[PDB]
Amino acid sequence: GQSSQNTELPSGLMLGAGSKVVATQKVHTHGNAQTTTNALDMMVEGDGFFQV
Amino acid sequence: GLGEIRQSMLEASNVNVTEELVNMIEAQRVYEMNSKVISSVDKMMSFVNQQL
Amino acid sequence: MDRALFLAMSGAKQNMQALQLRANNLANVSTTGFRADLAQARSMQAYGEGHPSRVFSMTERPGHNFAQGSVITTGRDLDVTIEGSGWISVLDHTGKEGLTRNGNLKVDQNGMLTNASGHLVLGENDAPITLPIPLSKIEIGRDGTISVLPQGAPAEEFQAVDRIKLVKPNDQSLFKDTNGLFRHKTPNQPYEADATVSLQTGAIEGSNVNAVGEMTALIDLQRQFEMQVKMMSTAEEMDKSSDSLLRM
Amino acid sequence: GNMVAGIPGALSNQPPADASIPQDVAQMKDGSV
Amino acid sequence: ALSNQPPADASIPQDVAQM
Amino acid sequence: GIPGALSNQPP
Amino acid sequence: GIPGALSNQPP
Amino acid sequence: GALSNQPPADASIPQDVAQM
Amino acid sequence: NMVAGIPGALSNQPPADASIPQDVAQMKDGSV
Amino acid sequence: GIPGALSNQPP
Repeated sequence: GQSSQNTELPSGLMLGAGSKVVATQKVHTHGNAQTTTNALDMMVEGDGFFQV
Repeated sequence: GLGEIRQSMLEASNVNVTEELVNMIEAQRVYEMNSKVISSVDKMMSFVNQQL
Repeated sequence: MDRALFLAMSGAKQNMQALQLRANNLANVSTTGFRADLAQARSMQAYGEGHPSRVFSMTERPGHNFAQGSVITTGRDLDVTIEGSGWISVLDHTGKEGLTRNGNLKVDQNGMLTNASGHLVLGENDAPITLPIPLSKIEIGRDGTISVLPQGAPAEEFQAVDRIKLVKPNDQSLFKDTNGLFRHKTPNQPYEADATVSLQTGAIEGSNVNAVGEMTALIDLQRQFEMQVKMMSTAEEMDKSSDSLLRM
Repeated sequence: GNMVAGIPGALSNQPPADASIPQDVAQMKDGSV
Repeated sequence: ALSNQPPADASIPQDVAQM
Repeated sequence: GIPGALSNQPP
Repeated sequence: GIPGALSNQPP
Repeated sequence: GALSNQPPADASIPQDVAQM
Repeated sequence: NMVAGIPGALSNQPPADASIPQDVAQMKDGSV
Repeated sequence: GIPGALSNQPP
């Protein structure tokens, strides 16, 4: 496994094994506001989560 | 530092309908480019056992 | 039988190896901070007795495409991309420093600042950057400065906690390791933190693979591969014909 | 017992940078063993 | 061309310097 | 002697 | 024998 | 070839060498 | 003591294939 | 006879 030996020469040739999806990252940015006339639907402005 | 509760309001989804369409364009092209490599390798292997 | 069978087989086999190298670049078109690998051939002659007629060729990776990648605007505070030439110092699972360009940073529960691949990001102290746990606003500066806002603090309590270690060494003195991290070819050489490299925060740098360039080299590899295979077929055809000398 | 040895065919006729033959077997080509 | 001394093995190095 | 022939010995 | 020789018997 | 005085055994091709 | 079996393709396969009747497979052992 | 050899007359 001497990769740094002659990495630019034919003896040091390295081949990749492909690609993969490491993660499906969530982007918790703040969404827009929907002003409703219902008296029981509510929004958290900023950091926080409702607990059920 | 917690968020404030706003009554009669709702938080819309933060998805960007234009990000997904641009992401679809690149992902579709990369999907087709890798298919050609698979097709290319298939014909090269087919050539060897048809010629030799 | 003629030794041109193996002289042509070696060329055909090496063309496949270059094909594998190019196929990896196309699989990693959408990868973040991915530097496309180069592929070429070297003519190595069989020096010795006889006529100088047998020359072999083996594929090699002379370098990488260090051009600026495709910058993706994500509008995320923890997304940074290097402006022009530069690197981000990270340590892998083993604990060895390596240069990466994956600016897709994240914060775990303990507060350590890692990237999308899980590599710890180094700082001015040359230790992994650790932030206070209860954060409320994280902003990355232009020069790698990390300024945080403690949870519940007013907007005027903005202070810097750490600085991203940006390194700008000679590109031709770097080699990609087995895990995608660029390191120095000469071992035990420190990575000096450069004060010129700038980070364009709010964006992520994609790969620099030239897709059309990969395809137009694929079609060349196919033709050269198939010509050498025909040489293998004409080598055995000659041997079959010459087999009639002893027949009587 | 002064013999010469090695893998015949395609493996040996590649240039030595390929490193396909085991080193122990490749060193029995000069008459050793 | 029958000689009395076995021919030397051909060499195919990556660099002629390290030969 | 073919003027300018290649040789078969490491340069 | 050959140092890397393979055996024809079950391991 | 190498003539022996006892018949050679039949080769065994097991799917798992433990079950032999 | 005859040695018997199916000649050719069926015999020259691993026993895991199991394409030979068990009675015929016994005959090759050397008992009939 | 073979244990399971086909006959040559109608079954």
